[PDB]
Amino acid sequence: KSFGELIYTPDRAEGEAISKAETHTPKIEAPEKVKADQPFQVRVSVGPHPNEAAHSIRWIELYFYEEGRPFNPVMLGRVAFEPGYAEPDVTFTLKLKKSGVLYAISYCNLHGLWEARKEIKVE
Amino acid sequence: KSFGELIYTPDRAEGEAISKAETHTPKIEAPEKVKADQPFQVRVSVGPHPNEAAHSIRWIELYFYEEGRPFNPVMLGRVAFEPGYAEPDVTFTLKLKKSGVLYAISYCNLHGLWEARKEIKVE
Amino acid sequence: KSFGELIYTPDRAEGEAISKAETHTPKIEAPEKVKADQPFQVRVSVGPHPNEAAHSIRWIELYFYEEGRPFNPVMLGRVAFEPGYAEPDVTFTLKLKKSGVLYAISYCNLHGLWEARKEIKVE
Amino acid sequence: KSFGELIYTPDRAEGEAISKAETHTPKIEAPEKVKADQPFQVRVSVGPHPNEAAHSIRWIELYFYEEGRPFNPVMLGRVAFEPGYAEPDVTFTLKLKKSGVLYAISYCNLHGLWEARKEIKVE
Ligand SMILES: [Fe+3]
Ligand SMILES: [Fe+3]
Ligand SMILES: [Fe+3]
Ligand SMILES: [Fe+3]
Repeated sequence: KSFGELIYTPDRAEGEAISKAETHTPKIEAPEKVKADQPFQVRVSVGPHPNEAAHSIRWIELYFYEEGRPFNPVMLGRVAFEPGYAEPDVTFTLKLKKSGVLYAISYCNLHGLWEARKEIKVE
Repeated sequence: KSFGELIYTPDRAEGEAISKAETHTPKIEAPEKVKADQPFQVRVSVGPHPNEAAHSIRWIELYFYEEGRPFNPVMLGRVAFEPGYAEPDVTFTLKLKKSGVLYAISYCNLHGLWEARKEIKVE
Repeated sequence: KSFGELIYTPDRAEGEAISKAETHTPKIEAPEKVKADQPFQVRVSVGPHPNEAAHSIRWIELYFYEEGRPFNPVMLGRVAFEPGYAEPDVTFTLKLKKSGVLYAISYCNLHGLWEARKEIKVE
Repeated sequence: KSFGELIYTPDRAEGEAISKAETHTPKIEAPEKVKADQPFQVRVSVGPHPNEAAHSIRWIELYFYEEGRPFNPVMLGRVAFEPGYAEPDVTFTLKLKKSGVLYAISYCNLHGLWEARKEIKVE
């Protein structure tokens, strides 16, 4: 198996048995359209999910596929959360110059890597 | 010199020459009082400051001194920002059980480590 | 595109034009066979590749697919390197209980995410 | 209290009661003298110390005070370890241009931040 194959895509996440008990797939909130170079908020959150030393969303990575860039993706940010203190809920502020796709990857110490994605238009 | 001594405290930050050109000391926004186990937002931001490959706030660490805990501090979260895409501005969601002090530490690739602190009461 | 698809697999890495100029695919050095619970070294390195503020291997993530684990992978470690000071070369010390596959993912600020993988037998 | 004051210095570490049970102060192995721009290894390790989900050295940060640099320190690298899989033992490869002081900061989820320091001469 390739590393990429191991990641739970949002289409496959829906049919997982664990998903009946808890949610790992990130929710990405962001404007569908933004102006170039103008700051906007992106909120990423995972839940409901346990948040304890033995089981929690340890971190979230935010990436961006920039349309037309010769190589992709760009990592935009990464946030790590202390189990039992910080909820897996973060807001970033970004500025973009070109349209593309935002990817949020969450990591659970028990349940692996889960992906969310969201198109964003820059005009 | 100890490592701790190298960090720019908010009282010393005020008199630094670089501070006339740009701000490194984090701003922490958080309720003065919260209820135990109830989620609340903490916003940490640094600015105005350059945000480019050659010079940016690379990351922010959020720590907590918990009054009465036998050892301190607890790291609550850490966020890294891609230069030129992500602004050094983050919102966390926390739950606390005991009163203490929030510390935000920012890192600039040119200008080092800068500290902000803020008391928080849990009742 | 899924996030997983974006990652440069070691089979695809070979035919990339950029690979004629520089190497992004991690080299993983690790024993083929180890004893359960006994510490061993894993060395991960990327090169030759530029190492400057404007272009460097920013970090490496080490993951493990554990055969028989209900969910995968487990993140084993992550290391970030200061451009121009630290070379993208790290040695970890691990203990494993079960056989599986080590994955090393490198990130270049210009050229994206590149994967290496290596089987490890635990007896 | 300032954030810097909270960090356990190597002189204070010696007299801590917890230090009779386990070691948090990093050991830094590095040449006393190196040539400018020539790669060398720095090994940082913490132990003996528990390594489990509930209690482990979560990460190590490596910093450098560069003599003559207008601001300090520079972060050289940071490594995070999965509890129960990775031992808190890392080797970095560095290149330096100027003399200074290496600082290693370890973090324990129960016992806080502990400092080690080591002079390095560049000739
Ligand atoms: Fe989970
Ligand atoms: Fe600065
Ligand atoms: Fe590259
Ligand atoms: Fe400890």
